[PDB]
Amino acid sequence: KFGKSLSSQIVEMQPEWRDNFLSYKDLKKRLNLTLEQAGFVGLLDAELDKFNFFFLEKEEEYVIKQKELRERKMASAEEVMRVRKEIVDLHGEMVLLENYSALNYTGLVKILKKYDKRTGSMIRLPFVQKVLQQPFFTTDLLYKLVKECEEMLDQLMFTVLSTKSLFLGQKLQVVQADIASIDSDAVVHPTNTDFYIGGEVGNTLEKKGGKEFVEAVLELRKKNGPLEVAGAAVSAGHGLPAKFVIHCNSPVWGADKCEELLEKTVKNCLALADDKKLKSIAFPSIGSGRNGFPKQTAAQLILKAISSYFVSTMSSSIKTVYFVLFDSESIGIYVQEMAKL
Amino acid sequence: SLSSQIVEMQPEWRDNFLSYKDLKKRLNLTLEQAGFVGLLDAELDKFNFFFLEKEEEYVIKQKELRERKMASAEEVMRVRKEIVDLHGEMVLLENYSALNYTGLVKILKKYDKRTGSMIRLPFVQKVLQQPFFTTDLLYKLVKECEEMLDQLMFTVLSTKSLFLGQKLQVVQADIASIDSDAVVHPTNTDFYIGGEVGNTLEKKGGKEFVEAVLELRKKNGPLEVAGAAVSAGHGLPAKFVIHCNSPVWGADKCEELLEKTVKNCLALADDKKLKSIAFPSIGSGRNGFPKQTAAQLILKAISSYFVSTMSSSIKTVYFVLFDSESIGIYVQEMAKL
Amino acid sequence: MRWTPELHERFVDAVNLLGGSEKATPKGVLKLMKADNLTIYHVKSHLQKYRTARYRPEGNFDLTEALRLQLELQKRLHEQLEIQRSLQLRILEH
Amino acid sequence: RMRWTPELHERFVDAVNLLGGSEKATPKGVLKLMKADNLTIYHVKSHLQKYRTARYRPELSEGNFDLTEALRLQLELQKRLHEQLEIQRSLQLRILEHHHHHH
Amino acid sequence: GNFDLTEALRLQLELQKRLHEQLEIQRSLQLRILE
Ligand SMILES: O=P(O)(O)O[C@H]1[C@H](OP(=O)(O)O)[C@@H](OP(=O)(O)O)[C@H](OP(=O)(O)O)[C@@H](OP(=O)(O)O)[C@@H]1OP(=O)(O)O
Ligand SMILES: O=P(O)(O)O[C@H]1[C@H](OP(=O)(O)O)[C@@H](OP(=O)(O)O)[C@H](OP(=O)(O)O)[C@@H](OP(=O)(O)O)[C@@H]1OP(=O)(O)O
Repeated sequence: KFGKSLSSQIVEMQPEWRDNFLSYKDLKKRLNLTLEQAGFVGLLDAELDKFNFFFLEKEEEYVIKQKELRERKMASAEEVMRVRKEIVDLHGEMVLLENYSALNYTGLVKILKKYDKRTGSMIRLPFVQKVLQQPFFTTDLLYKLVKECEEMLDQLMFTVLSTKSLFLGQKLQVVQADIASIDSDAVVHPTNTDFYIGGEVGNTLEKKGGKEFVEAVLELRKKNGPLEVAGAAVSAGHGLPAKFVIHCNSPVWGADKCEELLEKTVKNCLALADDKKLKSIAFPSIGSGRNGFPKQTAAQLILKAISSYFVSTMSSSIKTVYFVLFDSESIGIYVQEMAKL
Repeated sequence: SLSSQIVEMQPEWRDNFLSYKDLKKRLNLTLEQAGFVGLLDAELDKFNFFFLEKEEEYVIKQKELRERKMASAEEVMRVRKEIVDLHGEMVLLENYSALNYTGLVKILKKYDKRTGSMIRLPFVQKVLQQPFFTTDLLYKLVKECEEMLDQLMFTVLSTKSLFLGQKLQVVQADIASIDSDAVVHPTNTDFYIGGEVGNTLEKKGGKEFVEAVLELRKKNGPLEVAGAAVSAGHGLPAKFVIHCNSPVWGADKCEELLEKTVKNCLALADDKKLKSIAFPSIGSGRNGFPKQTAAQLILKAISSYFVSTMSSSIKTVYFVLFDSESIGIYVQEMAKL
Repeated sequence: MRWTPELHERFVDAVNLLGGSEKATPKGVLKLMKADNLTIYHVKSHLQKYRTARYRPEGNFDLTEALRLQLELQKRLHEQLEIQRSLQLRILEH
Repeated sequence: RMRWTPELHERFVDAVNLLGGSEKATPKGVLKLMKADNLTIYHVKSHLQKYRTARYRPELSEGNFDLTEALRLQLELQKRLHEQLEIQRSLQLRILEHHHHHH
Repeated sequence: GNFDLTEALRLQLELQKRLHEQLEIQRSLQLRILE
């Protein structure tokens, strides 16, 4: 299917970039096929020459652009340094003017006292009252200007175990709590084809939820019948703080393409969560334990599937993904593999 | 005083303060009252004129600096955007070359299959000699671009903030390669360096680390149980290495001894005014301590130490762990902190 | 004479309206600012200062930290001057 | 010859600066200043063309959080693709070496 | 026969890498078109 993926990547590119990958009409010519085979190899050489020319042109352009942008980066850093230096200097000068005003006031009070003592009069108080009205004393504007300079310089210069802010814009939290009580929009329940409720997840959901929860599970099984492997279905979270419950049939370790089936299970759960326009989903320990998956393998596969799903679905409404874990080794493995996404 | 204050100032500030010449005038002296008051009013007018001139100048300068700063910010954003776009175009060219090479390989395989020939290998050898699909220089350009972008703007696994602002961080790295000020080395009474931490520390430090350990053993002698001693981090990114003798599980009051071990390591870190310290898995494993028990006791010791030591200079405490179960246990027990 | 950032903003706008920043006339700027009883002399001196000021002739983190320390010292000095002012006024109250 | 590299481009820009502004530099003088082997006036001159065109900046004479996050997302995607392409490079080299030494 | 098994594993890795790179270049062109 290499040709299909190649063409799907081409169609979304700029006209310059298209018609410079090798055409996949060479399969037709190949079919029509040592002299004419030598002509076919000459066609291959023509494709090589096309690649050479295009690549060399783009490479020269990129070299020039990178030297230019490095020069501009150095210039910009120098300019930012100069600007902040000048602003700090202006701040200091304003403070120095304040000190000038205060020091002159002090000396003036001193000389007024000396005058009142020399003559025996009492003019210091009214003279200072008049001095207070002088603009060299009204330093309110200096306070405002210093505050402005300082603001410019400031702008220029349920237990959660582990968090990971994904580069795509979502939050991956390994938490520890009763999954039935966690206020998540969706809660994933791994089950079998016949929708068993014997799971630990199923047990706590049956304890928290009422008879209406079991009735909703039964009605979901009535509507969809058997649940195929890697498939998933959605029921309403009746009697639960969760809005919806997403049941899934996780594959068994050792089956044909069981890892791809686990990835598909995770992706189907996420797709169903987006089908209900939900913003959060809670995943228990899936794959490991009952289904025989080793812990590290299942963790890395699930995290891979989540990341690739969110890569291929930019319109997704899911903002937070919870991982409800109790096994200490599983917690450590999930933290390790989650920090590497 | 006043003159000594005005010495270290620019010329326009000099001869603009209160001239003390009026003292002589005061010594010469209501007619002179009017004369003196007029001189004082002249000084006040001088003050006002100078102050208003400086204020106008400062307003002008602030306007100019604000506009200049906004211009520089626009230029920063433009340069950042353009470098990201160039990085993207270069990655697209790499993908171009890779896709074309893969298509060529597929076509060569199909040709060798249909025609019954064997030219895929020499044709690919020829392809290797072409100007495209020689992306060492392009890779270096992309790497330098990522460097510049990092400037323009070891893995931490979990972080817990204490009440007094200290950071407990479980990280995944080599404990010898961390740049923490102090690195704790669990050992015995004879400063044995054959432990796990011992071997990695020795790999990094070498002869200098071994000499530091030997000199510390000679200066300190036997390392008592729950004791600790500092050595210089010669040949190590760390500044110092705190060797400790963790107690053995099942010994008399081994819990209190482990608590005292951790607190003595922290006290030695504070004696040298260190800002960060790295802890490996202490007590658990070699000394028979179960993992969760040791992790909890160590975390309690750290917490109560920071409670009882208000003048502690330690800001960050690293936990370098390799076992996944140990990492999970420490994460869970920090959640309980 | 008492210039303020708001009046200076209005002044810069009026200068931008009256041709270029260098090819400007204080009388025209005054005609564009018929408020606060501004004079030709004061506006002319302010334009002279503005024209003379707008001319721009044509481990680093250690220096940046030294600059941060300078700013911090200046801020502390400003706060000390503020408490000085309040203290001196309270003395004048006796 | 026509393979312009960062070092050769640096030498070219240095020669241009020796002659003055790129707008007033002469390709013949640049060729005289560059002792690079097998360097023709055609290559020097076409490259001076591309350089002068790239150096022009017309933008000089004329929410931020969402924009910065979109830019950071783009950059992160590009970085991921680059490292994936490096891994693919390694795999291709291994497969080709094994097919060369084992047929 | 371990050599042939290694070669098959490397080919599988190559296909997986191709699919992932396709997804990523798709997302990048998407982000460009949306902005
Ligand atoms: O692009 P490919 O990787 O070569 O995939 C297939 C190839 O199957 P493979 O996945 O095993 O290589 C088909 O051959 P089969 O093994 O299924 O018989 C082949 O031919 P058919 O589907 O007609 O049998 C088909 O087309 P082509 O004849 O052009 O090589 C081609 O896929 P593409 O159409 O994308 O090349
Ligand atoms: O101006 P100061 O740096 O503060 O020091 C004093 C001043 O002290 P006070 O103003 O704080 O009281 C004297 O003031 P009086 O005695 O008039 O109150 C003053 O006058 P005297 O000469 O009568 O002591 C003397 O003046 P001078 O510099 O001429 O000595 C002067 O300076 P000194 O520190 O040298 O004493």
